[PDB]
Amino acid sequence: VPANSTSNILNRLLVSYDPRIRPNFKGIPVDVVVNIFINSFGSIQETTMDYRVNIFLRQKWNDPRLKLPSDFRGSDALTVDPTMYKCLWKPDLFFANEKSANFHDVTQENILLFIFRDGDVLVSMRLSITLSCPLDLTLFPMDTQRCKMQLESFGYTTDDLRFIWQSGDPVQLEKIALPQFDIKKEDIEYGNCTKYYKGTGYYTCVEVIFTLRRQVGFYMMGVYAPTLLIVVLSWLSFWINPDASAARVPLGIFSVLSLASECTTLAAELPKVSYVKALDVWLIACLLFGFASLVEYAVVQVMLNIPTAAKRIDLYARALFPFCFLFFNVIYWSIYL
Amino acid sequence: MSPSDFLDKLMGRTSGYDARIRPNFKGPPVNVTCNIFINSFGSIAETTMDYRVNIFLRQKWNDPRLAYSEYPDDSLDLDPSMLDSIWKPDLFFANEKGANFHEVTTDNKLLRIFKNGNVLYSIRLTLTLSCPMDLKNFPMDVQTCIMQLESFGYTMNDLIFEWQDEAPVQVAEGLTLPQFLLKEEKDLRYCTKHYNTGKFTCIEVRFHLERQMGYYLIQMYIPSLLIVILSWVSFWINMDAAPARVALGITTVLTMTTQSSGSRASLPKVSYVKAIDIWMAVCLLFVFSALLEYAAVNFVSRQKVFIDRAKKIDTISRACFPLAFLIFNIFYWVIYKILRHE
Amino acid sequence: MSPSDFLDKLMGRTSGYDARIRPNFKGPPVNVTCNIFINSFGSIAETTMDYRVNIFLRQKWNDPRLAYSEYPDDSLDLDPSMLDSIWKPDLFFANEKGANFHEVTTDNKLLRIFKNGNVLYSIRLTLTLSCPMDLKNFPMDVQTCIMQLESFGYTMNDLIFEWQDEAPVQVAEGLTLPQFLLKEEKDLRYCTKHYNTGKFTCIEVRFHLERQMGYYLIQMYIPSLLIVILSWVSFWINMDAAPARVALGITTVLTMTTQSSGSRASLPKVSYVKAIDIWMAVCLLFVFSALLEYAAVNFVSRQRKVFIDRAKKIDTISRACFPLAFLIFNIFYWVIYKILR
Amino acid sequence: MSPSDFLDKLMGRTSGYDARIRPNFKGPPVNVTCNIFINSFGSIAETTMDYRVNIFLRQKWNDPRLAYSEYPDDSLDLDPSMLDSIWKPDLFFANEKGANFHEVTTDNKLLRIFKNGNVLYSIRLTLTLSCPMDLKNFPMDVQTCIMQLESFGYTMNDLIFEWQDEAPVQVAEGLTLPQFLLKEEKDLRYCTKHYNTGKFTCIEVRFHLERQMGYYLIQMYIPSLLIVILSWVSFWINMDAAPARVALGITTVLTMTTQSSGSRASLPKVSYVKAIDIWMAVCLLFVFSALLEYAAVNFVSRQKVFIDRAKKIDTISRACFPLAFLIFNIFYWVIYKILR
Amino acid sequence: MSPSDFLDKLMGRTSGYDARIRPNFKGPPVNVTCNIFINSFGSIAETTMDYRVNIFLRQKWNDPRLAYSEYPDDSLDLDPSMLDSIWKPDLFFANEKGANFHEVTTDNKLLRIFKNGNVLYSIRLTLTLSCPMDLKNFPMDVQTCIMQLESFGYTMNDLIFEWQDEAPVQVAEGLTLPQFLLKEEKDLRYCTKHYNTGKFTCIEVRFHLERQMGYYLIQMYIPSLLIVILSWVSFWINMDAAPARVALGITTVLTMTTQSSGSRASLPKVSYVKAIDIWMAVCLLFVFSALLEYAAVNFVSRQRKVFIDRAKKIDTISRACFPLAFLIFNIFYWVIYKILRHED
Ligand SMILES: *[C@@H]1O[C@H](CO)[C@@H](O)[C@H](O)[C@H]1NC(C)=O
Ligand SMILES: *[C@@H]1O[C@H](CO)[C@@H](O)[C@H](O)[C@H]1NC(C)=O
Ligand SMILES: *[C@@H]1O[C@H](CO)[C@@H](O)[C@H](O)[C@H]1NC(C)=O
Ligand SMILES: *[C@@H]1O[C@H](CO)[C@@H](O)[C@H](O)[C@H]1NC(C)=O
Ligand SMILES: *[C@@H]1O[C@H](CO)[C@@H](O)[C@H](O)[C@H]1NC(C)=O
Repeated sequence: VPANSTSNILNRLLVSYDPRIRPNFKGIPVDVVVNIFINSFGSIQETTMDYRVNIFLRQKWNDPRLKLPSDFRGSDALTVDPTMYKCLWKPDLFFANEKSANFHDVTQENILLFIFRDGDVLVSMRLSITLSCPLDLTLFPMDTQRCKMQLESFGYTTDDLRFIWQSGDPVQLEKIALPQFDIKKEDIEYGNCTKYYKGTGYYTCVEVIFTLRRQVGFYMMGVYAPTLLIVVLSWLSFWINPDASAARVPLGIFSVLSLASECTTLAAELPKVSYVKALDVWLIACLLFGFASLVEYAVVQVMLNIPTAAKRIDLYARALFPFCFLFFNVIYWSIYL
Repeated sequence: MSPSDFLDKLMGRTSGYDARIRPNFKGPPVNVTCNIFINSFGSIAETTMDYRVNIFLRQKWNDPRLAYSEYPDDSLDLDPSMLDSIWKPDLFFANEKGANFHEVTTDNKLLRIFKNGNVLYSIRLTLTLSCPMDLKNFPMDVQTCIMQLESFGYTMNDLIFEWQDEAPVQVAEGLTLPQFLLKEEKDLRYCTKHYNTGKFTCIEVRFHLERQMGYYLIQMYIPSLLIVILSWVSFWINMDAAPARVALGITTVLTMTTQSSGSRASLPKVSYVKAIDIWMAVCLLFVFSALLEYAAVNFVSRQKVFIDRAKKIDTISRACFPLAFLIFNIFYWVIYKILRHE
Repeated sequence: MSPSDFLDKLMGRTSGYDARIRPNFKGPPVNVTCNIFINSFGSIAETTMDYRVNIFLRQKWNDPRLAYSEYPDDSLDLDPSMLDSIWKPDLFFANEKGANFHEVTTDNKLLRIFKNGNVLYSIRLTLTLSCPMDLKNFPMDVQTCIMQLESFGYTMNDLIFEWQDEAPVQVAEGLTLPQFLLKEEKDLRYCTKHYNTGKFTCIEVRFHLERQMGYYLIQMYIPSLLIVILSWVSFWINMDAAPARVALGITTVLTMTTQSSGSRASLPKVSYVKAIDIWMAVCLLFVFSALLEYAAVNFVSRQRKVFIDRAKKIDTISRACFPLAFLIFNIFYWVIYKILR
Repeated sequence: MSPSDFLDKLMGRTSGYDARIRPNFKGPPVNVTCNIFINSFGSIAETTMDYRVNIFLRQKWNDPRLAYSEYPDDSLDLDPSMLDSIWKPDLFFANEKGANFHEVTTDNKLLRIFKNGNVLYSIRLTLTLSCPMDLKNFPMDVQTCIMQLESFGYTMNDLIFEWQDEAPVQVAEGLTLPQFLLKEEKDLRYCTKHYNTGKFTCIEVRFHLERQMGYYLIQMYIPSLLIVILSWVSFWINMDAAPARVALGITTVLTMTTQSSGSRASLPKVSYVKAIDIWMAVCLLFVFSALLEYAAVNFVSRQKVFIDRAKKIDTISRACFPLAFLIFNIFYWVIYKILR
Repeated sequence: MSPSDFLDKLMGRTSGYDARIRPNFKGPPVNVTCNIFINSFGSIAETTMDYRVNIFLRQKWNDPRLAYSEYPDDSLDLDPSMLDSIWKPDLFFANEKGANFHEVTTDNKLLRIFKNGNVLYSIRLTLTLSCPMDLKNFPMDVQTCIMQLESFGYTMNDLIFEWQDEAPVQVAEGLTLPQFLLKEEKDLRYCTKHYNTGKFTCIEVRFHLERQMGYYLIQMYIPSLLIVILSWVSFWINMDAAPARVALGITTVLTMTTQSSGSRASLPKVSYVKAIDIWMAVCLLFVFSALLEYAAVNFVSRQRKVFIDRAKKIDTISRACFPLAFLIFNIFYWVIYKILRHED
């Protein structure tokens, strides 16, 4: 018999097979083993709070009416037509935290459908989902975001459809590196929710949690060094000859203005959130230090307009300010890792 | 008893059911008790006067020619793919700028049929709705954003919408908005708007939104106060070093005006005036007045007991500025935090 | 007797009605009366030279084959799914960068058949119509944007479009625009454009949009007025306080150039001069004139030899000419652009 | 006599007309005369090197299987929906980053069948074609953006494209562009490109575009000249104060650099040196020379009759710089307006 | 004899041919030879790390079920609409953020069937392929972007892909890029990646792009050189005009930190340090060290008197050392990054 004969016998519009009936109707619920392969990860945006992931979703279940006829033999798995993949019964599935998704279809539909002898059918399809993960920014430059995937069935109550993760390696990623992050391959927490909506029963939902650690190199080489250099410039201003206004005043004012502009530029790009973060705290502390230098010079000038007393105060401040800056830096770095 | 035969006899080809005709044709209008579950909420930007939501919209209605008695089970769940063979009520959102279904691995919808004929039909949507924004007091505004449900293909004589008696609109647990906070209480009204072609039914639910200002505090109010106080310190040093003080005045004025330009350019265009604009304008006026007073001091100092007069006016304004700034700040704060709204 | 039987007999498979053939074929042209209800209006962006609209387009015509007698009721709403099996007149908007339908939980379309044979067909659309803009006087311009309705596949001998006698285009109550006002009066004209393949019917509706100047006034004109008053006060200072006057001149210059940069970067590239550009250029020229007069006064005071008296006299004369010049320029500009232009 | 019967007998099921095979199969190649009507033009973004158009593309060909004689009328117009069962010649645009049809209340198509068998097929499209751009002289450039109509599914042995005899492409009355002038003259050429899969027909049209000088001139060309005039006036000072003179020098530098940076950032990347870059660089050099003159006057002011030498050098600079700018301005304008 | 009837007998209703069963079923895996013609190239954005192509992807394979002998002509250029009725090998690009067909006035396809059964299937595509892009030396980097053609629904035991022996990738004449240039040599590799569901075939082509540094040089390197030269010239002045020295140093620092901050705006936030970062940081540190030296010498001058001399000697030593140190650093960095590290 040709492959057409067996294919029609196992499923066809002519044969007694109805796609509109789930397996084991009026019986035990069908459990679906879900497996995810991440082809590409990244493009995580802080402003929109969402990331794009290319995932090869894989699911298999038990279909008694799909059992391979005894005529066929010699292959443990029989590949079938991705066009006919629409004909068979499907487990309805959707992503709860999904802004949008886009099916891939280039030169053909991107779906693979294996059928085994015992009746198991494996469906693997290529997806491009854009999940949103609410990310906390209490400590912004160094933080561990937890962006999550929530697979979930919709059209079937948990008494009919149930999702279970694969026993061995249910999420596989092949050496993917985000531009600014470091995904922990080993530390991928699992668990299932089975969210319950009032008046509509229980819907099963498996879940994946990713632990994304943000790299701090760009921000350390981006803002921290220029800010340190600005404060060192203010200290250099302090070392400049006092009771000579003309040199002193522009240095302090320009330091303060440069720091303010740096803070505005580095806070404009980040998403607007209510709570305070680490970057703005550091910037405002440095700005207050520059302000302190300016008011110290003002005190020196008003004391001058006795010279030993003004010089003594200037020397005391010039010795104290590096120390308090060092103490603030130590306590801030220790507190905020 | 065969499930395929039962489905065929219920609404299949051999059933005789027609999906092109509303239930109980030529009679009382079919009522729909729709309720909406919100899943996501955010991306609400005042720049283009819109916001986006993810809703689990569910509709219930009767259908006498669809009740069944063969299967003892009552809440018989059927697949979404069959939903094209059953009549559905027309429904769309009036204040909608654009929306689309969700089609991932299947079609996102659910249909259930009860013994008495009631039908539940929940179809997923993502609405980029629009509501007018009132920015009279922008940084501390309370905004009411609305969504509207109404039918198009049927008049009131054929289709009547209404909310659900208990828990009409719900919110997913732990929902967080990026910038605002959603007040728990939500208003429900009947728009029932009329056109020239008939009286189309309509249903409206109002969301009360309040904005947290702390981010605006940190990013906009503290820097302006710091710049103004820097101008204060600029004034503190005497007039002996005129060029340095005057150059610092120019640079502080330039930075303050660029801050004002950025503040006004970060927000869309509106004819009236907003609170942030008033605050920035008054603070710019304060720094301008400080520069003008320093210029007056220099004018008096430059050529008698004239230096005494210059010092006296300097001290007088150094004492007068704190009272003015404090009274303006406290008055603005109290009026825009209590008196103007709530 | 069954309603399904009636629907099938009217336009169904057994009806014999052919939707691919124009009504009154090989005879007088069909007569379509269309009126449009505007639902939303906004997103008027002059950078892309277009605007977005949201309309309830409604069309009515006559089909002699759709006359029915089984149901005594005349106004008979039908399922929108039958709209694909009934003749629908061609209608495309001539000037629209991109338009799309609206589908949510169904297709947003309404179809209705009356007893005599008249058909109603209301459909919801969103159009990104494009209207060229004239920005000769940008802050206080009056814009007229055009919506053109016309057919594509039918010659004037076959399909004729025309407005409705009463309430041709009706605006939704309470509609507001972020930065514009809509006048109640609207103009209706027939474009009836001629192509090389034949004469195609066309229908044109014009909206008179004017721009309120409140935001632009507050953002641009008031800061410049404050800057020039600051320059005035700088002028009032005698030349012996040279650093004060010179620094005040610098702050005037820099404020004016930043304002100019913002104004010129806020608008699309256009060859001709606009009112805001002329006004701000004159403000910059006045600031430059203040700098020039200060420099001339300082030069005169440099190399007492009865030169201080003449320098003071010329400073007073110029500081009394500056207010007259600025006031006359402002009043002239305002009157010409508010009445003459 | 019934129109439905005629439609069925011509394109319908009982007709036997197979729209799946080209006319004159195993015979001479059918020739197509296509003419394009331009409706909307603009949005020529130099950053991404593309422009968008709205064309009423029209095609004709002689199909012997569509001849009819029952209807006395010749130009028997047909409903656009019949186009699914009529042989539509393949045609795609070689250079287009993206194009789409247009549907509003219907599909924007037109079909017309004549007695002799000729068929007119008009369709409205929106195309964001891409044209590489040359910026060797940016503000005064004359550009040539291109459109290529060509077949994809038929060797030149089967399908041949050619323009119309007269009025091949006509622009709609009142057509305008935001910043360009579309001159009347348009060039038509035979493209006829080659591939390893055979010989493919290809039809090409070229649009000549030039950039209007009003906006760029009014926006920056006058202000830089006025700033340099201010510097020239500043060459008549006798060193009244040092920091004030320094600030007066720096302000012109700031205006200069803001204008130059804005104009340089308004453009995409080109490796060669352009007109506006040359102008900004020479303005930079001249204002820097003004600053150097300020520094030299400050230096020679300090300690011989050095005062007379300082005044002589100051008047030499004040008499040299304006003439140098005048000669540079006239030279640059003439070369990059006529000789380039 | 009717061509329509011949098409029906070949693949139509009366043919009996099925479009769902691959050729040579239950036999050797059918091999597919594919070649790619490039029509467009560009829009290489470093921020999102992707580039857009426009390719005429062609595929060939043998099929005994499509062998005809009635028509004497060897090649039958058939209508593109037939392609839904014949078997088509699945072929998706492994790395692409988004791809779509091109449909204008028709679907852009073609069908040409030879007598022996060979089938030469081509299609027009627009791919936004993503290629990972290192920037160890951002302005002088040689990038390798890749395209991975591979089957999805078929194991390598059924479908095998391989490049054409001659002329595997063709490039349209006159192709230019806004900021790069395509070298003539293109590598061809067999990825043949393994999954948990089998051993899938894969085909990879490597693009070598070298970046032209004209814009980076002109717009960024020259301003830095002018800035440091102006810093030297300002420092050459004596200590009498001390406020002028301080103001010039401050404005140099301000403009150069503005340049450095604006340098990184157009590039992705990368943890590692690139050439532009090194150059800007080193030159800004040079200006800062000049300011530090000026402050130290001023401290020396702050109480002829065996101090004015010292200060002048230190200033002259700095004037003789700073330009030489800057020049030696410049030559060392340029030669190392031109020859020793990368490129050339
Ligand atoms: C899913 O959660 C439900 C909660 O009732 C539990 O019974 C079930 O075991 C969970 N599934 C897995 C795979 O852990
Ligand atoms: C539906 O609800 C409306 C409104 O209360 C009521 O008038 C009507 O009788 C109800 N049922 C039917 C079958 O029309
Ligand atoms: C529509 O207009 C035409 C042309 O004026 C007229 O002859 C005709 O009677 C009108 N009505 C119909 C139904 O054709
Ligand atoms: C069509 O034009 C071609 C090219 O000139 C010519 O060879 C051919 O004879 C023409 N007519 C037909 C019917 O093919
Ligand atoms: C195709 O190539 C493969 C791999 O070399 C070979 O085994 C096979 O015989 C070839 N031909 C066919 C018809 O599969």
